[PDB]
Amino acid sequence: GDDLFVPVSNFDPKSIFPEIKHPFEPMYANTENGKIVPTNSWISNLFYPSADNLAPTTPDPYTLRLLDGYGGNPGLTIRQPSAKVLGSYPPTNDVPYTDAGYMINSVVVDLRLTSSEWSDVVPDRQVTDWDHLSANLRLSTPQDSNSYIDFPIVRGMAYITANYNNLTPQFLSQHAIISVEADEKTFSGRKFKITMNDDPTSTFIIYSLGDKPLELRKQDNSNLVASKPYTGVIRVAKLPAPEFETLLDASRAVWPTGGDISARSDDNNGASYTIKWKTNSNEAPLLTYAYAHHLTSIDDSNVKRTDMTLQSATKGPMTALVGNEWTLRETELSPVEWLPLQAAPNPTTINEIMTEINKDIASNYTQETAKEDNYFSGKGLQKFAMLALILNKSDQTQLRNPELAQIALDKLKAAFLPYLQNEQADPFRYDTLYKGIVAKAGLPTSMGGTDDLSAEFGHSYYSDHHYHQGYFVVTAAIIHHLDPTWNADRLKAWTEALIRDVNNANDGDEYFAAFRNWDWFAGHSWAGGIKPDGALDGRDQESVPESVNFYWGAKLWGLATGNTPLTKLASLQLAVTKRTTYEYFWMLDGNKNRPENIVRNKVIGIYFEQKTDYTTYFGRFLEYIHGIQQLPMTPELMEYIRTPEFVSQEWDEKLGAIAPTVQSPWAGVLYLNYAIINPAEAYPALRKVQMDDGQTRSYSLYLTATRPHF
Ligand SMILES: OC[C@H]1O[C@@H](O[C@@H]2[C@@H](O)[C@H](O[C@@H]3[C@@H](O)[C@H](O[C@@H]4[C@@H](O)[C@H](O[C@@H]5[C@@H](O)[C@H](O)O[C@H](CO)[C@H]5O)O[C@H](CO)[C@H]4O)O[C@H](CO)[C@H]3O)O[C@H](CO)[C@H]2O)[C@H](O)[C@@H](O)[C@@H]1O
Ligand SMILES: OC[C@H]1O[C@@H](O[C@@H]2[C@@H](O)[C@H](O[C@@H]3[C@@H](O)[C@H](O[C@@H]4[C@@H](O)[C@H](O)O[C@H](CO)[C@H]4O)O[C@H](CO)[C@H]3O)O[C@H](CO)[C@H]2O)[C@H](O)[C@@H](O)[C@@H]1O
Ligand SMILES: OC[C@H]1O[C@@H](O[C@@H]2[C@@H](O)[C@H](O[C@@H]3[C@@H](O)[C@H](O)O[C@H](CO)[C@H]3O)O[C@H](CO)[C@H]2O)[C@H](O)[C@@H](O)[C@@H]1O
Repeated sequence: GDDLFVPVSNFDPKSIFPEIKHPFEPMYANTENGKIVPTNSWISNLFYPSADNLAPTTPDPYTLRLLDGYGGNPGLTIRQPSAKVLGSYPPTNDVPYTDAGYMINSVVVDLRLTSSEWSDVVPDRQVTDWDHLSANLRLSTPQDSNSYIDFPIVRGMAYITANYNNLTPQFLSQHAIISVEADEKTFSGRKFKITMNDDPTSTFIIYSLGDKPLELRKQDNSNLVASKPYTGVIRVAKLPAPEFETLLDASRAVWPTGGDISARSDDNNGASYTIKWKTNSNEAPLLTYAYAHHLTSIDDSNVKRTDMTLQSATKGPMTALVGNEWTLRETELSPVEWLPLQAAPNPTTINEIMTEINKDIASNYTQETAKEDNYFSGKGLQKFAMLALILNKSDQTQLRNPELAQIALDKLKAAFLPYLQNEQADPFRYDTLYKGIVAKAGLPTSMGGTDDLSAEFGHSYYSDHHYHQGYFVVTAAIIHHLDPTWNADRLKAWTEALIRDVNNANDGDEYFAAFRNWDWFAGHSWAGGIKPDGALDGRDQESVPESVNFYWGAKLWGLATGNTPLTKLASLQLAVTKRTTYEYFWMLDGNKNRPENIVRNKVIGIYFEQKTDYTTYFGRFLEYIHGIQQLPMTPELMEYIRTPEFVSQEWDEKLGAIAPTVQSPWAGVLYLNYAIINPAEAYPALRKVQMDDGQTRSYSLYLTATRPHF
């Protein structure tokens, strides 16, 4: 087919944006290797110190922590959460139908690999290599660097692999080790089945795969200690049930070291992506835990499903797959482009629409798009961009008015130009340390910043780039599609740099980190960037529709430029996005990935690697929580991402009971969502309710009047 991991461009962003070097540097990165540190990846906590060494790294189904200081010697700590704690906030009328408010994973030390040589010392640490799907973490004795353990940490791994080099294995737990079967016969051999007194019972199997066998001694209720330094690989795996023991034994010799991802489009309107797992050897089968969405989209013709499951941190049960390669297919790409699928409104609404569209174009674009920050500014531009788009495709929308179409396009251009030109209130800088673009606002005073990292929503520390830049890309592509010659060079360069910051698919584009905001294993985007202090719960994502908005923009930029691989790339990602959204974030009845009483919530809230919280970053009101999952409403969100089956379920459980009471512009959001399933009733209400600062009344009514069952 057609290869999707290509560069978008190779243009030098130093030609558009002033240059900087990010002030906040990784701490533990191997300087000598010439790989870019990811700012929004599930590996990212590894590059940084954190409060009490508690920040987690979650390949899943294992949670890892490094050098946390509890039941003795410091090492690699394992938590494999069979169960989870639920919790609520004191009940409110602001949150009417809710008992379950959050799901967390207890920070407990199921087991920990370390050594005796580290009783009286803290190990040095370094991430020696990494890729999209793995990182290698070395722990060595201080000023004895030849005395180390290497931890190849890989997405989905079924065991933890420790390569001990001249260091004396020590295993410990918070729990009592209530028995030790060595070689299924002080304890000796190459296999060690240990059982904990925790609940559910944890069983691990330790395997030594070096030259010599291990000899271990119970030093305390939770310490097994080797008899002399070991050199060679140890592995430990959780035994999920008695019947998978042969399974873990057979695959003990083979461990993952990383992985290669490619992706192609398939002539019959589909695309796919392949993870080629990298391993130490092919001498036994590769066991790899998969997420739910993996199961529903993998090409079975090359894996074997097992029944061996373990819970992940926040995604539901994981199921182990046997096989070296995974090809994940998305066969139903979005057909959405610029307009809704039914492009022309119910005609008896056209007069109303035009009237409204004329009041809206009379708005002051500068004052509605030159806001305190980039985020709300971008909201403003995309909203008017929509108006310029429907007037200038009157061919399809049947909204003819040459003179207003021209105005709607000109006023947009004049609004958008200061951004094109990087003269907005919070301009960008090209960052040469992490290879992306950052807003100036949150940088130090000594670089023109406010010295406040939380400024512009964390964007200076790489939070929210898909959210913020999605707005500018949709606006850029809309402009470029309606006027391909207006500032064409500068427009391409700039727009493509923003795209590249978020979603560079190819690292021969060496100006930008690859897939800054996108995670090929989880099948979704991460919002949360660098957190100086530590990301105690890993990556977070709030808004799904601001992620969707970005890839929509990217697709639109593909259409606007005739860029096929880009257009398909963006489509594949919107498919995988759809699939993960329904698996983990917008819960249809029948969802196995969450407790019954979180599913009743209908939306996950703020999603993290180690928790879920039913709340927002900006107020605990029902309509905020659900509202953020409903803007920007665009043809992508409307036609393709938010299904009628989901809108209906969400309406009936929570929202139809509070929406007629809401007086803030949150009404406007809500009833535009409601139009998805009942535009007859939504329309009258959108005639009168308030608009979110990124919604217009004309577009709200036009969209509503295009629902084909109006
Ligand atoms: O209408 C009532 C109030 O509405 C506000 O406008 C809304 C606006 O808040 C909302 O923002 C969304 C962001 O949450 C999201 O950005 C995330 C960050 O918020 C979050 O940073 C948190 C920080 O908020 C918290 O207080 O401290 C944390 C400590 O680390 C910090 O992490 O981090 C996330 C990355 O990890 C980041 O994604 O994303 C978007 C903007 O960046 C928004 O979608 O958006 C709503 C929809 O437009 C707004 O309505 C008003 O400003 C208030 O004045 C009103 O009272
Ligand atoms: O309205 C008055 C003032 O309220 C502020 O808005 C709050 C908002 O700050 C709050 O956000 C919370 C976060 O505080 C919290 O972040 C956690 C970190 O602080 C902690 O150290 O790390 C963990 C992860 O390890 C983070 O959870 O996280 C929760 C989600 O778990 C966020 O909701 O939420 C409030 C209710 O929605 C909201 O009212 C605002 O920022 C002030 O300026 C404002 O004046
Ligand atoms: O939005 C509701 C409410 O949220 C509050 O945020 C808290 C966080 O403080 C908390 O973060 C945890 C730490 O307190 C703890 O020590 O470490 C763990 C990791 O092991 C952290 O997750 O998370 C809870 C539950 O999700 C949140 O309620 C805000 O302070 C408050 O303003 C807001 O109203």
